[PDB]
Amino acid sequence: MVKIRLARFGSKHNPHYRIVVTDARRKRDGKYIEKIGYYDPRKTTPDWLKVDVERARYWLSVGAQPTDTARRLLRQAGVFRQ
Amino acid sequence: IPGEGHNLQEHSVVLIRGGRVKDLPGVRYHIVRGVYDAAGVKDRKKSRSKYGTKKPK
Amino acid sequence: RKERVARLLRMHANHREEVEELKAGDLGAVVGLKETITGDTLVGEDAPRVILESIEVPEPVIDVAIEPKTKADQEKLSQALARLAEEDPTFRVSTHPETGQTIISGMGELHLEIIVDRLKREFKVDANVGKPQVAYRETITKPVDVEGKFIRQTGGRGQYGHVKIKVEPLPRGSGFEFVNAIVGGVIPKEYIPAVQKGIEEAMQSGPLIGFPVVDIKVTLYDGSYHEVDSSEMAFKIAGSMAIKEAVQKGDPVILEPIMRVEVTTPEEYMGDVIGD
Amino acid sequence: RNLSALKRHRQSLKRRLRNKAKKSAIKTLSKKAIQLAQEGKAEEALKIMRKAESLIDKAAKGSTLHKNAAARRKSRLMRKVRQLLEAAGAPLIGGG
Amino acid sequence: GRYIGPVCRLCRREGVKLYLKGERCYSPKCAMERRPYPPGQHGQKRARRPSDYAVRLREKQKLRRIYGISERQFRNLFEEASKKKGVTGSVFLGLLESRLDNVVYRLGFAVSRRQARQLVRHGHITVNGRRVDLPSYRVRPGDEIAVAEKSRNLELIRQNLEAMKGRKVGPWLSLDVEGMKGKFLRLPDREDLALPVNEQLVIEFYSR
RNA sequence: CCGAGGGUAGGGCCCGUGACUGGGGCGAAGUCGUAACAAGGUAGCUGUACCGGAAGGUGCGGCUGGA
RNA sequence: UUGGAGAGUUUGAUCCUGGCUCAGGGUGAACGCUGGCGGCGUGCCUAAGACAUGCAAGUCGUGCGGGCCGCGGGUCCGUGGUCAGCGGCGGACGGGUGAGUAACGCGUGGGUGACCUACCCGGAAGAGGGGGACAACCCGGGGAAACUCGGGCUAAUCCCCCAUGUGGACCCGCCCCUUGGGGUGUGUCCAAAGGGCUUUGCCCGCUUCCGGAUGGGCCCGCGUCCCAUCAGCUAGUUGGUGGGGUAAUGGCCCACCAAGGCGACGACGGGUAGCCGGUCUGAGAGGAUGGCCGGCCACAGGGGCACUGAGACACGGGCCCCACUCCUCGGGAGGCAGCAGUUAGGAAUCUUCCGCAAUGGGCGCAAGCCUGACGGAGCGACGCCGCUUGGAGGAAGAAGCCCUUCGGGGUGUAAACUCCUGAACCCGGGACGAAACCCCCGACGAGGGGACUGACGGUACCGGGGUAAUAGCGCCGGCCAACUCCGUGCCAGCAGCCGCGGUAAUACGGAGGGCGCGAGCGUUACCCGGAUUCACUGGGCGUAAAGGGCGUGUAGGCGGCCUGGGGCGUCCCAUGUGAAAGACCACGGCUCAACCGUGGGGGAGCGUGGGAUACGCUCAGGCUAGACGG
Ligand code: SF4
Ligand SMILES: [Mg+2]
Ligand SMILES: [Mg+2]
Ligand SMILES: [Mg+2]
Ligand SMILES: [Mg+2]
Ligand SMILES: [Mg+2]
Ligand SMILES: [Mg+2]
Ligand SMILES: [Mg+2]
Ligand SMILES: [Mg+2]
Ligand SMILES: [Mg+2]
Ligand SMILES: [Mg+2]
Ligand SMILES: [Mg+2]
Ligand SMILES: [Mg+2]
Ligand SMILES: [Mg+2]
Ligand SMILES: [Mg+2]
Ligand SMILES: [Mg+2]
Ligand SMILES: [Mg+2]
Ligand SMILES: [Mg+2]
Ligand SMILES: [Mg+2]
Ligand SMILES: [Mg+2]
Ligand SMILES: [Mg+2]
Ligand SMILES: [Mg+2]
Ligand SMILES: [Mg+2]
Ligand SMILES: [Mg+2]
Ligand SMILES: [Mg+2]
Ligand SMILES: [Mg+2]
Ligand SMILES: [Mg+2]
Ligand SMILES: [Mg+2]
Ligand SMILES: [Mg+2]
Ligand SMILES: [Mg+2]
Ligand SMILES: [Mg+2]
Ligand SMILES: [Mg+2]
Ligand SMILES: [Mg+2]
Ligand SMILES: [Mg+2]
Ligand SMILES: [Mg+2]
Ligand SMILES: [Mg+2]
Ligand SMILES: [Mg+2]
Ligand SMILES: [Mg+2]
Ligand SMILES: [Mg+2]
Ligand SMILES: [Mg+2]
Ligand SMILES: [Mg+2]
Ligand SMILES: [Mg+2]
Ligand SMILES: [Mg+2]
Ligand SMILES: [Mg+2]
Ligand SMILES: [Mg+2]
Ligand SMILES: [Mg+2]
Ligand SMILES: [Mg+2]
Ligand SMILES: [Mg+2]
Ligand SMILES: [Mg+2]
Ligand SMILES: [Mg+2]
Ligand SMILES: [Mg+2]
Ligand SMILES: [Mg+2]
Ligand SMILES: [Mg+2]
Ligand SMILES: [Mg+2]
Ligand SMILES: [Mg+2]
Ligand SMILES: [Mg+2]
Ligand SMILES: [Mg+2]
Ligand SMILES: [Mg+2]
Ligand SMILES: [Mg+2]
Ligand SMILES: [Mg+2]
Ligand SMILES: [Mg+2]
Ligand SMILES: [Mg+2]
Ligand SMILES: [Mg+2]
Ligand SMILES: [Mg+2]
Ligand SMILES: [Mg+2]
Ligand SMILES: [Mg+2]
Ligand SMILES: [Mg+2]
Ligand SMILES: [Mg+2]
Ligand SMILES: [Mg+2]
Ligand SMILES: [Mg+2]
Ligand SMILES: [Mg+2]
Ligand SMILES: [Mg+2]
Ligand SMILES: [Mg+2]
Ligand SMILES: [Mg+2]
Ligand SMILES: [Mg+2]
Ligand SMILES: [Mg+2]
Ligand SMILES: [Mg+2]
Ligand SMILES: [Mg+2]
Ligand SMILES: [Mg+2]
Ligand SMILES: [Mg+2]
Ligand SMILES: [Mg+2]
Ligand SMILES: [Mg+2]
Ligand SMILES: [Mg+2]
Ligand SMILES: [Mg+2]
Ligand SMILES: [Mg+2]
Ligand SMILES: [Mg+2]
Ligand SMILES: [Mg+2]
Ligand SMILES: [Mg+2]
Ligand SMILES: [Mg+2]
Ligand SMILES: [Mg+2]
Ligand SMILES: [Mg+2]
Ligand SMILES: [Mg+2]
Ligand SMILES: [Mg+2]
Ligand SMILES: [Mg+2]
Ligand SMILES: [Mg+2]
Ligand SMILES: [Mg+2]
Ligand SMILES: [Mg+2]
Ligand SMILES: [Mg+2]
Ligand SMILES: [Mg+2]
Ligand SMILES: [Mg+2]
Ligand SMILES: [Mg+2]
Ligand SMILES: [Mg+2]
Ligand SMILES: [Mg+2]
Repeated sequence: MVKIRLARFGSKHNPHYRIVVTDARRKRDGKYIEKIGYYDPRKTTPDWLKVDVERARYWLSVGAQPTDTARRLLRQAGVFRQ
Repeated sequence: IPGEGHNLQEHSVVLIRGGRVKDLPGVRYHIVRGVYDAAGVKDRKKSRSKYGTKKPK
Repeated sequence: RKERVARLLRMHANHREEVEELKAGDLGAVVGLKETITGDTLVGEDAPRVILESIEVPEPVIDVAIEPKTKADQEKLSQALARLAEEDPTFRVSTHPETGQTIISGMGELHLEIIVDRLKREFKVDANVGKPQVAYRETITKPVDVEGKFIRQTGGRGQYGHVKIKVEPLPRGSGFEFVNAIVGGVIPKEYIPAVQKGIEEAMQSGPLIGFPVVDIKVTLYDGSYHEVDSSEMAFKIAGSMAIKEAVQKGDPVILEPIMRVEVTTPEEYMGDVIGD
Repeated sequence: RNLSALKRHRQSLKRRLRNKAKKSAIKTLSKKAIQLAQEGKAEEALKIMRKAESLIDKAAKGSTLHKNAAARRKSRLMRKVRQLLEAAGAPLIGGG
Repeated sequence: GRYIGPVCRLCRREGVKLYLKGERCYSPKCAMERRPYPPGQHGQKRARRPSDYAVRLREKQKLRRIYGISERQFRNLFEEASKKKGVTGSVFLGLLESRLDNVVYRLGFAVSRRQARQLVRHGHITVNGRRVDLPSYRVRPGDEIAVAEKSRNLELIRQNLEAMKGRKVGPWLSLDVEGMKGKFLRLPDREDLALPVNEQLVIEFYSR
């Protein structure tokens, strides 16, 4: 089923994922449906996380599944806040 | 076979590189000195890299 | 070249055993080298790149001396051979230390019959030869125990070197052995290198026919010194006298070179051959 | 030298079996109904074409047939029995 | 690494004092003021007309040799200036000048660029509060270039700051001594800097 | 029924190799003549034909890049 | 308008034509000499040859029944392990390779009224009744093994029947639509399954149907290499009616009927090649290329085939033939183009390493299990970037060595020598990457609170102490930057092209000196460049290579003056598409840089809509200067 996932970019000891919407069956760093944010887990910049929170709400709405630590980033930037 | 004096003979195992010799029509290759059963030139000093010769003392 | 000792084995009578290491003085089968052949020397990556005496010994057997005749072209003979000391490394061009001539060693009567011939009919070489093949050696028959004194304290200017060695006969072929049995420092640590420079040099000429003395063991066990007088050139010549005198002492004689000879004859003349 | 891939095989055989069997009966009855329409034999053809109708869709419940194929299989059985009976009517009972 | 050799010969070849040695450059023990001819067996031999190529070649080695910079890193900088906007000559010198080991020079913390190199390498400098030991560091306009205070109590820095009390530093620079810091105010204009190099020639050397 | 492929038989293309034979290129100092370049000592070239150790010559016609 | 250098070589000399050669940039490179540190990349181009050994795909006791080991005692039962079995989902993804393929294969843009899509998400309705089978297990043959054979018991979310029919399916008729799209009526046909806990209530499942999302199938236009010394090809061949098959169109397959279909706009054949994003070069136009990374394709020893299934005609599933190899007489066994590794071939190409900590994937309520994907580490100057081998002072200038007109010149501030800094090493501390899942509060939601876990790694980095501490390679006639002595005497040798060497060689060999690069420098091989030397940009043909021996004419190319219709080309605006990465510009993160992130700028090309009408096209009408006729 279609998914919201971290698609690793960057370099060695330089993670910079690309929180992304994609078919479960892909390669991790493979063609995705749409990009809807990023993540620099090492917080090396003022903004180590952005999310088109509009879209994550769309994708979620039609069955997209967040990963166990993709909700974490979706939560923290309040996609679920009522 | 480039250099002054060699050690090649029948059954010498050898490595060839491109490059003709203008004077010997029909010759179109050179033996890489210093590889396989091709020795470097004894007592060579200048351009030793091109002749298979290692650095002296 | 670098190589990758992957696994390490021990062959038993009925199976192979994989070990995790192989201590020195032991031996076994390493799996993983690709470009290594027999006689090659292997050392650790971070380790002094020595070459163990693996693969060795020739030896040249016929001694023919070539006098450079006349005289301002001696350098082309010494350069002809630098073309021949690489095309054919079986032979040796060596200057006799005393009498001072260049002597073309070799591998038989015929080997110098081609080199001294090609030398002339291709390079001209203003030079001529005799010459024999008088290429014997020298060794002792019994263990000798002597001294090696060299003292000149008649003016203050240096010259004291004391050496006492045990020179025994070695089994024929083993070459030359040298052990340093100095107990304490009755001779200094720095005088040990160049006291072998007097022994090894005094073996190059002999006591009966003046030919290289081979196949003996030399145990240096004693010797005294003077602090002021002892120079390194006074410990070299004390080992030379001692050895030229030691070799001379306990029964030395002439070891001649033997040939393994394969004569390929028609059978009609076999007896003419054999008897002769 | 292993697996539950072999379990899959042991399993796929019983499935295949159970599938082949339904499929047989389908064809047999379908053919049989059509034959009985060709001479029609009106009452009986439909009676039979019904058992076929029934076995076709029942097959399409499992992994046997695709819903579209059973739909396909069904269309053709009907248009055959009917266009057949065409040569001499009396089409009672029911399946029209 | 760097040229790391005899340097007086460099200058004699160039036929022009490059100031590469520090204090002796101004002394009359300098080699150029003793022998203003090129090094080796043939220097006092009457020169023959240089080729257009020779000229560009020499003019470039000049600029190169001044900054003590690898032909690799040089070329790299030069290429970047060609890609960069507007004038190449200026931007090249500019980019040449923005080198940390060179900023440290015109701020006279050291006498020769070689000396400044080691100064940068050994930890003794600091850009903007943090320590920076990379002689290539591109100093950008607006930064703070100090001796790191953990080695301000040091004989050689003292002696060179001592000699830098009231000398005007180029217009693009500001040196507060005692505090031993500095600031890269702006990047140099062309006319703003003299060096015995016709810039246009280096450009033409790479256009061959 | 079709069906991997096996077999039988006959063809097409390609590659390598072959007694011997054809001419081709190259190769510091071979043998014979001297066809061409000066009207080159018979102007030259030419398509063709026949001839002749060889270059070549001769017929017929053509060209001037000849007189 | 950020972009464009040429040189040597035909002659006695000239100008021209013309080939040859060089300098530049590039590479999955390799070979010589040489080699200190680190980072990110990257590393079988050949035999899609053959492979030893280990690992690369499983998971659910919250679907079911079981045998053995325990833990409370009354041979009992509960329980949780555990091993297979039945059942379910996965195993069609992920990972490898480029052999085949000149094709709807790929690229780009469209069509599907001709179609599928498990899990995930929305909306509707349902879960009632009965029956049944096979493994495990108990019994019995054969084997040196693979293992299998037969007789009987049994559970379920396994299998079947009956019923319900929200609904869906098929035939026939009608209504709208227009290729098989939505609707309606009568006939007929079709659903289901339980488990759990804290148990009058939620949780995970099941059933039919409708929509969404995602992923696909098939079709069509246009683009995609060399040979015409391959010129004609075609019998399922082209079309049609009927039928089979499929999720679905179709000659996809069959039967018949028709006699078609394709081709100089290059069919057929032969050769070569996976294609693309991109990569390299280039002023551009162009050329060359497809390794790494992303997308599609194809293939899984050579072949054929189907089964299961939402999906495969399935790399680590099945069957059969072949080749090869293997274990000990019936047979069996194997499939590294997964990860490492061996062997062969080759100029050449890596560790049988570490970890699931993270990211992603599979199953699972969850704890969790698995993951050679992946995250790391190792080796290789393969590549790129960074850094070191010291800094300042130090003589009209030591020694040695080179040159000399014998005065002197050169190496050269170079060294020594003084002082200063302090790569290495040594101690001390020591990470970011890791906050979720889970637990508690709330309501198992929103929100808050708490805990656990790091392969790399005692590494980066930070603190303190701290030693002067690798340099090599090419080249010095001209092109082309760098000159003298000796040796040698058409020898020995150099050589990229012109050419050097025949006794005074800046061209060979050494030396001293010099120039150029520098942990590299050179060589060979290949690509683009210079080559306006295939010329679209941007060339030529009297004598340099080049006008067909000359007509006539087919196709094709091109085409006078005026007016109007259409708008095909051409032009213009809008809109969709032109993935990501890359390249570019700006900003930032690793001490810099390489490398890496964020943001921007977009264009060619096609789809659609809208517009213009000069020129080109077409249609109509008119002319007489071209052309033809009297
Ligand atoms: S002294 Fe300074 S300036 Fe004079 S030559 Fe030597 S380095 Fe150049
Ligand atoms: Mg040999
Ligand atoms: Mg060999
Ligand atoms: Mg040379
Ligand atoms: Mg039957
Ligand atoms: Mg099926
Ligand atoms: Mg079905
Ligand atoms: Mg300190
Ligand atoms: Mg350029
Ligand atoms: Mg057949
Ligand atoms: Mg056949
Ligand atoms: Mg067969
Ligand atoms: Mg004549
Ligand atoms: Mg004539
Ligand atoms: Mg004549
Ligand atoms: Mg004439
Ligand atoms: Mg004639
Ligand atoms: Mg005759
Ligand atoms: Mg005649
Ligand atoms: Mg005539
Ligand atoms: Mg004339
Ligand atoms: Mg020219
Ligand atoms: Mg010439
Ligand atoms: Mg000429
Ligand atoms: Mg000439
Ligand atoms: Mg030319
Ligand atoms: Mg390969
Ligand atoms: Mg390649
Ligand atoms: Mg195996
Ligand atoms: Mg089990
Ligand atoms: Mg499956
Ligand atoms: Mg391929
Ligand atoms: Mg083809
Ligand atoms: Mg096509
Ligand atoms: Mg298409
Ligand atoms: Mg039962
Ligand atoms: Mg029913
Ligand atoms: Mg037919
Ligand atoms: Mg049909
Ligand atoms: Mg049909
Ligand atoms: Mg067909
Ligand atoms: Mg017919
Ligand atoms: Mg082929
Ligand atoms: Mg291929
Ligand atoms: Mg051009
Ligand atoms: Mg790829
Ligand atoms: Mg195949
Ligand atoms: Mg196969
Ligand atoms: Mg294979
Ligand atoms: Mg097979
Ligand atoms: Mg399934
Ligand atoms: Mg397949
Ligand atoms: Mg599989
Ligand atoms: Mg298979
Ligand atoms: Mg496999
Ligand atoms: Mg492998
Ligand atoms: Mg080999
Ligand atoms: Mg690797
Ligand atoms: Mg390997
Ligand atoms: Mg994991
Ligand atoms: Mg995980
Ligand atoms: Mg592992
Ligand atoms: Mg590391
Ligand atoms: Mg490195
Ligand atoms: Mg190397
Ligand atoms: Mg002087
Ligand atoms: Mg001197
Ligand atoms: Mg002097
Ligand atoms: Mg110095
Ligand atoms: Mg942490
Ligand atoms: Mg609660
Ligand atoms: Mg430590
Ligand atoms: Mg420190
Ligand atoms: Mg100190
Ligand atoms: Mg020093
Ligand atoms: Mg060079
Ligand atoms: Mg050059
Ligand atoms: Mg020059
Ligand atoms: Mg002289
Ligand atoms: Mg000679
Ligand atoms: Mg001469
Ligand atoms: Mg000379
Ligand atoms: Mg020379
Ligand atoms: Mg030269
Ligand atoms: Mg470097
Ligand atoms: Mg070229
Ligand atoms: Mg150029
Ligand atoms: Mg250029
Ligand atoms: Mg071109
Ligand atoms: Mg050409
Ligand atoms: Mg043109
Ligand atoms: Mg031309
Ligand atoms: Mg002509
Ligand atoms: Mg002509
Ligand atoms: Mg004509
Ligand atoms: Mg026409
Ligand atoms: Mg017109
Ligand atoms: Mg026309
Ligand atoms: Mg239009
Ligand atoms: Mg893009
Ligand atoms: Mg920065
Ligand atoms: Mg971007
Ligand atoms: Mg008209």
